[PDB]
Amino acid sequence: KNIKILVIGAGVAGPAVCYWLRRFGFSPVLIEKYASIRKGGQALDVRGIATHIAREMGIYDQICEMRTRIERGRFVDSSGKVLHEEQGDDEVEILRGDLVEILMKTIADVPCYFNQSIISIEQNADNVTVIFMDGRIEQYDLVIAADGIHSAIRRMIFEKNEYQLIHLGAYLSTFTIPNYLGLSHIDLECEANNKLVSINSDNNPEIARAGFMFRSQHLLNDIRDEQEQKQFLRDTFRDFGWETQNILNRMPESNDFYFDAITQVKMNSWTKGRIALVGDAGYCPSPLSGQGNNLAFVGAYILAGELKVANGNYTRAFTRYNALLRSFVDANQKFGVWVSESFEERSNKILAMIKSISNGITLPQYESS
Ligand SMILES: Cc1cc2nc3c(=O)[nH]c(=O)nc-3n(C[C@H](O)[C@H](O)[C@H](O)COP(=O)(O)OP(=O)(O)OC[C@H]3O[C@@H](n4cnc5c(N)ncnc54)[C@H](O)[C@@H]3O)c2cc1C
Repeated sequence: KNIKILVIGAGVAGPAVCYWLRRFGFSPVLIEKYASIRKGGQALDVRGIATHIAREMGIYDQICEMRTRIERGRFVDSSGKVLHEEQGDDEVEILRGDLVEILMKTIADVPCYFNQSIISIEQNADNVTVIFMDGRIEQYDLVIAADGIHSAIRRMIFEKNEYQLIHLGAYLSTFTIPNYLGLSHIDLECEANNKLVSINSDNNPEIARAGFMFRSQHLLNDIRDEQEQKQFLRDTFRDFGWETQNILNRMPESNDFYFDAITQVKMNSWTKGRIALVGDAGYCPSPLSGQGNNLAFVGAYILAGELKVANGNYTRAFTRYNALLRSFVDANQKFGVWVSESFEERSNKILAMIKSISNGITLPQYESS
């Protein structure tokens, strides 16, 4: 309760760790770079032991409310003809925006500052110094980075040899546009030239959430520039046909637009000194893994937990934090790489794989003494 803690960014894991920290007696603070939380995103499956975690946060019922209601989908060709349609445990498929908002609804007690960015971070035995972009300066006992795959807190506190970012050779994009098709609870996707386009409707009938997935070795100079992301999207899907151009034209007005390149972070240690990485920052499995959503839950839970049992000793708390998840992250990260290799109903062999990897770790209770 005494120690001053800082959580950076509102993700899944970012808000998740805050709630577990607050519930365990701590009083942390959450800061965010964007003016408000970013709700935009695709549907994500909460599964494995993460479903257990969702319940004890009391948000499981809210998740089942916002779960994907989409009834059907069919795989279109370039011309619109239908090649294939709709064919082929406690877990839920829910838009991360709903999940994030549900997570943000839980931590509402916890202070959250948006429009806050860290231009500098320093560390010694006594404290952790932070320099905000607005010029404000503060020192915390511990700092947890929710930044994710591209985390700046990782590059600042770590050198090049300590961690490595692995590129799985594919990109991903999604965003919300008004529905020109007018379809409701339907999903249309066409796979051509190792590229995929996905446009669908959901509980909100007005808007259709589009998406783009293509396998490429191309490297943007700066991956944080949206227009380079957007321009790169057009260049790749130029000549693709079908509904491509009609989607790209309604793109510019989408506020939730998200672009990135599938990658997974490999690090020996997820914590250095008084600073620790959570979520995609340290262990990110990447989108193709599909379990990237869950690692935030398992990580934010064990992180906050190990710090409480530490009784003030953070070094040991972080060492037990690293040791436990590496077994889980390893088996998990390798799944995302395996699916990254690929791209009948015998193919259900992969479904059995996920159920094995998702449940593959044992959570210390931390609740029951
Ligand atoms: C908007 C968005 C959309 C996504 N869509 C998909 C998807 O469609 N499919 C998929 O497989 N995965 C997607 N992901 C990745 C996936 O959701 C995460 O890997 C997973 O949920 C774990 O989240 P996290 O804890 O790493 O936080 P993340 O989801 O990585 O979010 C990090 C948050 O921290 C904030 N932040 C980042 N950098 C800084 C900084 N320097 N200073 C302050 N704040 C910062 C950002 O506002 C961001 O909301 C998305 C992530 C985001 C942020």
